[PDB]
Amino acid sequence: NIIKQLEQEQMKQDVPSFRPGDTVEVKVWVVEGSKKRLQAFEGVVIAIRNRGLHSAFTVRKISNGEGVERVFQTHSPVVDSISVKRRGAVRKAKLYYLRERTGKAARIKERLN
Amino acid sequence: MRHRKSGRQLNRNSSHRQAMFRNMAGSLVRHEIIKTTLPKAKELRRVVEPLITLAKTDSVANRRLAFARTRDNEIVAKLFNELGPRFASRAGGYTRILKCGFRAGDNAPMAYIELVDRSE
Amino acid sequence: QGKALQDFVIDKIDDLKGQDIIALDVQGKSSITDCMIICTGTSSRHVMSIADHVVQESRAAGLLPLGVEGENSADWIVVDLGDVIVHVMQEESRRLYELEKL
Amino acid sequence: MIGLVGKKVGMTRIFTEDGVSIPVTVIEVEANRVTQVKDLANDGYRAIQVTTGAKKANRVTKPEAGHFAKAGVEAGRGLWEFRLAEGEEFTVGQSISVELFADVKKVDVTGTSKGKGFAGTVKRWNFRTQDATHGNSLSHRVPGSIGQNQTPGKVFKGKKMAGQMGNERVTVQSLDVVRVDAERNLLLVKGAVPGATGSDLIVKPAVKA
Amino acid sequence: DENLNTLIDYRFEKSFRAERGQNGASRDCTGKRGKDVTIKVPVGTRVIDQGTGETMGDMTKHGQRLLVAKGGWHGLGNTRFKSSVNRTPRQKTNGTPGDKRELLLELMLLADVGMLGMPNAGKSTFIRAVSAAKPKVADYPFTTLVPSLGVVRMDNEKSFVVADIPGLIEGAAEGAGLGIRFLKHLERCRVLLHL
Amino acid sequence: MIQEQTMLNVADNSGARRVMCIKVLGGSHRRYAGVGDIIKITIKEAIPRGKVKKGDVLKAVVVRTKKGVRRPDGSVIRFDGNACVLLNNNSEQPIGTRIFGPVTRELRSEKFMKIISLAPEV
RNA sequence: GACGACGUUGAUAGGCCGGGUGUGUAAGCGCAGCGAUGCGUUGAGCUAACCGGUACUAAUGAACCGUGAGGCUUAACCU
RNA sequence: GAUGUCGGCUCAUCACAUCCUGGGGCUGAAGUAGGUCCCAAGGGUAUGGCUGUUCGCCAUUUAAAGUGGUACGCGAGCUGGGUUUAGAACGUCGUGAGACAGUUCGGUCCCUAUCUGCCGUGGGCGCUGGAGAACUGAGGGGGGCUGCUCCUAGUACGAGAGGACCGGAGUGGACGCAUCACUGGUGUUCGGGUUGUCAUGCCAAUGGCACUGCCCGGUAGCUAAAUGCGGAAGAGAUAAGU
RNA sequence: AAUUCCUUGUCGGGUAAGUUCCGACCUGCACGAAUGGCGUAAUGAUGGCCAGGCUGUCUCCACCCGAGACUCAGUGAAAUU
RNA sequence: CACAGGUGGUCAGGUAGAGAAUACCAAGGCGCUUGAGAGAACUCGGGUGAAGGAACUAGGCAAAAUGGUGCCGUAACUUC
Ligand SMILES: Nc1nc2c(ncn2[C@@H]2O[C@H](COP(=O)(O)OP(=O)(O)NP(=O)(O)O)[C@@H](O)[C@H]2O)c(=O)[nH]1
Ligand SMILES: [Mg+2]
Ligand SMILES: [Mg+2]
Ligand SMILES: [Mg+2]
Ligand SMILES: [Mg+2]
Ligand SMILES: [Mg+2]
Repeated sequence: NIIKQLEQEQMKQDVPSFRPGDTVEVKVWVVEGSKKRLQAFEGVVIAIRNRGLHSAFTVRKISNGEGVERVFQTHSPVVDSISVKRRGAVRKAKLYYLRERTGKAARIKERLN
Repeated sequence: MRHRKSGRQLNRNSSHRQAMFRNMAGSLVRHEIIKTTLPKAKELRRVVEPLITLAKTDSVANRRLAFARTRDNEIVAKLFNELGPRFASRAGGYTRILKCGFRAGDNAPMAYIELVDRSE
Repeated sequence: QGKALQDFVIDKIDDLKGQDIIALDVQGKSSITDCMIICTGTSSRHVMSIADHVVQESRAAGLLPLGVEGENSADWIVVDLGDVIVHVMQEESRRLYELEKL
Repeated sequence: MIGLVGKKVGMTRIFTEDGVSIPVTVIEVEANRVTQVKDLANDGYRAIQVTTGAKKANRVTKPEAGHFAKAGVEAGRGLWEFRLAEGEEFTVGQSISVELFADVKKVDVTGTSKGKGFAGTVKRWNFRTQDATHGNSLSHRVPGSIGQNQTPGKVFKGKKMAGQMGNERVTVQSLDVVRVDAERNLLLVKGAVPGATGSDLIVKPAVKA
Repeated sequence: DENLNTLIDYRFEKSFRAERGQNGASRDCTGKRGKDVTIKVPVGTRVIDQGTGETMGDMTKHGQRLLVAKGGWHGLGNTRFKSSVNRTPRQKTNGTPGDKRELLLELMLLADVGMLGMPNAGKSTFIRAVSAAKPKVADYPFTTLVPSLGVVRMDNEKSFVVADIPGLIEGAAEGAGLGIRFLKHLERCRVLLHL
Repeated sequence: MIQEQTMLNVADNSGARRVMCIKVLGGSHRRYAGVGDIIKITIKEAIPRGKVKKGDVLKAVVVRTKKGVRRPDGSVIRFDGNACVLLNNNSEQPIGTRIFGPVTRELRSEKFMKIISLAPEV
């Protein structure tokens, strides 16, 4: 009750709804101490922990032949814009099995909707 | 160490607990009055009362779901037909516990548990 | 400061006789800076003198460097001026580390 | 100066303008009312007795009812004493608000930590578990040796073994306060405070630098 | 070490001690060996022993290590002398003694510019004009008794070391004064300035 | 984390392929190495024509960690594989001429700009 | 053991409602396909211990223990 | 008349003849860094390879990897590698049975705590009418570690190399306390997938068993590898010393 | 060396680091040819060493599921003294 | 001892399985002569575990891991 007052008053009301397994662009604010510039991060989301203000989602990228996993906070001010190009078709909330199988053999399908 | 944890063990594993409650839940609704120990009766309410609430609405899906518990068609048959209308106008508290002392064999806390009206 | 530190650093390095001054306008290829300057050092003592000169003038200018690396060894020393990284290195280090890739 | 006494409602993060997340503890403080003020002439030391919250009339017995009625204050959950700082003065019946913590910027939180019951030597005193293999027999989390041979011939006091752990007064010092709210009666303190949700907490200005 | 260019730290000829080897303890406990003693020496020094002495080695580059005295051998305990002939060995062997050696260090000047002039010439005062070394300068002959160093740093990148040498007289060739021994600190300077 | 007796990959083209973090520097009873740390490694697999050989002992800087890197906003930077950059023993300078793979921003804080400058990623 | 909250003048526990969370498109219906299977109903169904409400159920009128002004002497005041 | 020994693990405690941190004197103490001596026991005082090893050598860190006592601390706390009853073998000795402060392979480690002790938690009574609370504090216990960077300052010193005392600010290692806000682990009481088989008359749909049958996630709680805090500053009297 | 006290003999391999192991030398206290000498494929719940996968063996333990321990009711020992 | 031990022969169903293994069942027989609570330390039998993967230890002890059919392919040595 008392906690929810700070929860509602601090969350962002412009968070898009994205299904697990979709391709998501995340624009984050990076600071060198002097200037603020936007850094892009393209990858497929594999896990979403949507729980109030503490909501978070895990996205995975294959860069330079190496897999990198990064989590984001949906209500933190570090992110700037969340966009989705392709919507995946997987019947699982968690997509942790993508780590083992290689990317060329782990092509996800589209929901066609 | 039981911080905000619910669900008593009754010196049984998960399989025996589920079966014993399932057998006892069907026996209670069949007779409307059974005598069992206080801890067994107190955890039985967390089984039969949700089952009665599910039985408040009659549908093909609910009956099949209700059949998955108590694994007996006759128990499901009595539900949705007898205990449905009686508890339709009641919001919870379908069962009550009546303490009745202790057994002479092992000295255990004894208690009856029954429905609200029992139509008797 | 922008588009002015580019000329400010070149002036400071050329004030202490830097050779073969090159400026790389890495606008988007690198995610840490906006432009880069690479300069040559005649000797080991010259490289340290160039690095100290550019750091000292930056403090008077109003920007504190984030750090330096090539202190003990003068083969290659870097200065972090915020949006600009300036490399001053010896004659040999500019070929072993080929900085035309970015 | 003095502090406040309140109740912890939970923990939550605070997001800053630069994106840094500050995990804070939310403490609700009700307007404390002074029940007694002590003096050198009567008690030999200066303190004020305060109370917080409300308590049911039936539960409140006559002895403390007269205690509350003497000061003109209603019932309260509990009573506490805060020591004064040689020059600050309070009167009987004065309500204590929360805005006085707008300058301390450093608070000390005391409270009864969570009760873990009878804890073993490994859990309580952070001992080292013995090997689980290589022939070990019935001794994995046991304390081991508890003394020397017959020359001491006894076990010294203060020796570390199993016992009741937690459920005792614990003080966390130098906790940064983030925000204070008067109209809502909330206090945001950076870090984690002892005790569980809903427990009574005593907050005081920091004594160290 | 490249950094050192003088032997001022060894003009008092301290006695350098390598610690006594740990005595063999009972119950087959082998004593620890004493830690090595390293003496910091400049580059180009000559190593000479007193009594049938020879040049053991010449310093060449930084980090070069030279052995001067090897430590004594350990004393074997009674575990090492049991056999069928004697089964309860009471014999003990003393450790071999360390090497007591006298060392002479000869160093030549490492300066780049050497000066040679008469005592009336301003050799010492020229160091003051080119550097900040503050040697003794006065209006009398033979003011300086030992060679002194000086570094001329007009730019950070480039510098050179210049040394002033005590003056010499007409009769200095055969001797009877300071001799010609202070010209030994030469032949290493690239140029020999003459005043 | 990164502790002693850990197989480690290489993020540079020095010549090694698989090394062993076998001692972590920083202080007494040092248990783990973070993302920016100085560690002692031994070469376990290297190219015969590379700048380093088999069995050499030298210093390395962590670049990527399996566990991740904690950002000041509760964000982790996970990776698939543990990599390091080889350094000279006496002077902590990179031996390789290139960096292969992404590098975290945390090296910027600890004044490791050699790796950050010539790394074609973060 | 003990400590804490409540006992009808009550939200103490259970149940119920709403919400959240987790899993993932329930059963049934019809269509496509010989079939496996997919599709619309549908981010549906279910959801433990978590949050906010609600006396529906259980916390009975009671009875037990615990008293009736609290010793002597001296000192400072009150009659 | 008996497992009782060495080593290792767990747990420590005490002394100072002090390894580091602290305060100094002399110096053949320019500085940094060292040599010797005095006071000082508050805290801290390494990971691996070899061997059973204590000890050692080696590799690499740290400020250091201190010296000893405590039945060479601790086996009714653990281990049984060393040695070692009964087996066997090699070398040597003896004609032989056999033996060897010679070596090698294998070879049962029991105890439900009566008392003192210690760690926690209660009942009775007392404190002089009874009862409910809140405190002062006689006393006791816990903690006290320190690396690196920057400014001072490339200043004092120093020909240069090198490089200060005092003071201030950050950032780490180990230890302790607290918490679950984030990241995770667990989560056999939640959901789903799937194999074999049986049952619910049969199809569909479920349930039982097969380690929770095997797996995928995961609520709360607990928890660390996760994040907050702490070691003080100051005051009084002092040791060596001035 | 199942045999060597000196011994962790000397050199090399393996390891960042090897009193163990393997390969060469023989200074065999105290090998030696049916109380058999050397080699030997296969075999061995045989002794010693190394490598790959694998893992709570460990860094460093945490949680969970059951059986005791704990409380109540019934029956009711033992060593020792 | 109403004892987790030992004791020869015969009968030998269904499903899946090569099988008298193994898993669930048929006929048949049982729930093992102390129960009821709560889910402390600790002990025993198990499940899972971030990062590392023998760094533990006398020793990979114990655990963990592999495990089937078909096809391809398979080294030194050798008594072939
Ligand atoms: N005006 C002037 N006087 C000079 C100059 N050079 C030297 N002098 C004078 O002449 C004196 C010569 O003494 P000095 O220079 O010390 O001689 P030195 O170099 O020490 N030689 P030595 O070591 O053999 O005695 C100087 O002390 C100074 O009084 C110069 O350039 N100008
Ligand atoms: Mg300047
Ligand atoms: Mg420098
Ligand atoms: Mg002169
Ligand atoms: Mg300098
Ligand atoms: Mg410096």
